[PDB]
Amino acid sequence: DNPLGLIDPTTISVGTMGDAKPYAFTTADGNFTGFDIELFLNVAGRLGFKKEQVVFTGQEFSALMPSVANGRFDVAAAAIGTTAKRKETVDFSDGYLAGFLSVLTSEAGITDAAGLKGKRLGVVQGTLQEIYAEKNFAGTDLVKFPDNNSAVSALNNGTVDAHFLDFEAAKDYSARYPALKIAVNIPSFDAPAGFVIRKGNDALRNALDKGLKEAMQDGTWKKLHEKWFPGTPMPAAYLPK
Ligand SMILES: NC(=O)CC[C@H](NC[C@@]1(O)OC[C@@H](O)[C@@H](O)[C@@H]1O)C(=O)O
Repeated sequence: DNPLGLIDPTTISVGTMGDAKPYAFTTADGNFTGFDIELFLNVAGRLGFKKEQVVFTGQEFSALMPSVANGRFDVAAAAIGTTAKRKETVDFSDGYLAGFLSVLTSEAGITDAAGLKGKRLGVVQGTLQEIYAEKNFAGTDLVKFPDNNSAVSALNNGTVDAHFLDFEAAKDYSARYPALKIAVNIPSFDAPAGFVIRKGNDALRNALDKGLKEAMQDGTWKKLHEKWFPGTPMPAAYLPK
């Protein structure tokens, strides 16, 4: 009666974020939107779940995987990079996005990674950016923030020199706050975004993988990517055939 092993067989409960625009964010009415959200919804329709049967709940990034592991949500979707470390806690669907980690700075700020020595760099707790910075930015003071909004506020108030976040979100903040610019782009192609599910929920993982493959094959993935990330390169792996 519950082949997908959901908390409630009538609905899919998804954990996401309100401040990861354009991957996942809320409209002014509060409804979730963004690339990951519209992609998940299109995948869910293929699983037999209409938009009205999918509930989105925003949390701080660090709460998402533990919330899935503890059975608070059926899935998490928020540009969650697939890593061996994370696979110890949750299971992942096939990948659906591979891009860059970006250092966002002010108008007269840092111009390269070496320029980060002796600087204050914002990072969101639990992100791949925090891991990358601790491994490759020795000598940079890392300032932990619960979300991007608080970190960008600190950057704008001059209390951090830069913020480390996902490329598309850095690009969006650079448009909202025109003085801000992307100083450094770090590849993160080895940690493609995947939907996160409870370890062992093979039925749901298999179903999301099938829907993702179908969405990529019929050009839905491409359409959503062109809508939400205009100008960003799309790899053949996620495009038709
Ligand atoms: N919502 C967030 O804050 C996510 C931050 C960060 N995302 C990295 C990533 O998955 O973002 C989408 C793609 O660019 C991936 O290559 C990348 O590893 C992470 O997973 O930790």
